[PDB]
Amino acid sequence: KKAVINGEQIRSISDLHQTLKKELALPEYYGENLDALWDCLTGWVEYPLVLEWRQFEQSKQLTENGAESVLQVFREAKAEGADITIILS
Amino acid sequence: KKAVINGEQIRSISDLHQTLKKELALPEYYGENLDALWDCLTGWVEYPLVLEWRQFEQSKQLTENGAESVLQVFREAKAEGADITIILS
Repeated sequence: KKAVINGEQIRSISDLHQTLKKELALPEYYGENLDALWDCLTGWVEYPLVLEWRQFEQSKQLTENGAESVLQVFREAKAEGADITIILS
Repeated sequence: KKAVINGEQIRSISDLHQTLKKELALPEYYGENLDALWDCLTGWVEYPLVLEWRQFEQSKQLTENGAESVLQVFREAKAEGADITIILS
């Protein structure tokens, strides 16, 4: 239901997926890829879901800007329909 | 401090600026343009500011996708430094 990401520790784009896997309790085989996140967003994850991304800045820069694609996947699920709330603190 | 935009009514990109003007209590001469928003974000508006954008979907589509540039201005102010919180509900 509630997920929390602190760009403080996401030193890498793999850090990002390792965190989402636990936070969103994705499946054990989570392939750590936008494709696997989408599918997970479209079938495994249980909504409502409110995601708080603390300090999106760091997590953005310390990842070659690879955090913005992940966020867009979330922003896309919401679009298609998923009940997601995203707090960019 | 707290601003609320409901893409439910932002039928146009001018609706967007008419709303920001009131919600953020921008100046009477607010020119309704990204340039005037930026400046307003960089001197007039008082922080902390928590901006809630309900149903960003509609407000995105029913505006030729012109809502994304506005949001990026806010995402930029935050970047440069502004104390802004963005809830995309």
